[PDB]
Amino acid sequence: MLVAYDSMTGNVKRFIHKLNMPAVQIGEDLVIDEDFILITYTTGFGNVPERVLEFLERNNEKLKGVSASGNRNWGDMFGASADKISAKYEVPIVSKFELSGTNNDVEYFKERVREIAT
Ligand SMILES: Cc1cc2nc3c(=O)[nH]c(=O)nc-3n(C[C@H](O)[C@H](O)[C@H](O)COP(=O)(O)O)c2cc1C
Ligand SMILES: C[As](C)(=O)[O-]
Ligand SMILES: [Zn+2]
Repeated sequence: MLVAYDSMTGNVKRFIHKLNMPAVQIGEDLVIDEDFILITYTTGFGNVPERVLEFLERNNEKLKGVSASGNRNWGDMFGASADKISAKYEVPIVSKFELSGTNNDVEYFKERVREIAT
């Protein structure tokens, strides 16, 4: 299953290298041709990065799930980028993790995506 991601300061990028899954960095040109899972980070006050918003405006029909990187010091806005995307596009939240994730977060993501890919 293809993973589309974005990363400003490298934490999500670190996570997706731990996955060893097919992965593509999103861009404004990018048109994805197959089902994919998004991994986004979370911007101030529970928000979705603009580059991700722009990409999803164009690519949401192939979106099958979303995970967010965030930080629990944001309390109930932790990972709320995923809550927004999930609600808007009616796709599951695969997972939430902090920063570049733990090994357990990596494993958990892959297990959940295997389920959704069925
Ligand atoms: C200014 C700023 C605001 C943030 N806002 C939130 C937030 O509302 N919720 C959250 O869970 N994480 C928040 N984060 C944490 C980032 O989402 C987290 O560091 C993430 O791992 C960054 O991913 P990246 O390194 O791939 O850009 C914020 C970080 C910064 C610098
Ligand atoms: C987005 As890449 C080439 O570092 O896997
Ligand atoms: Zn790389």
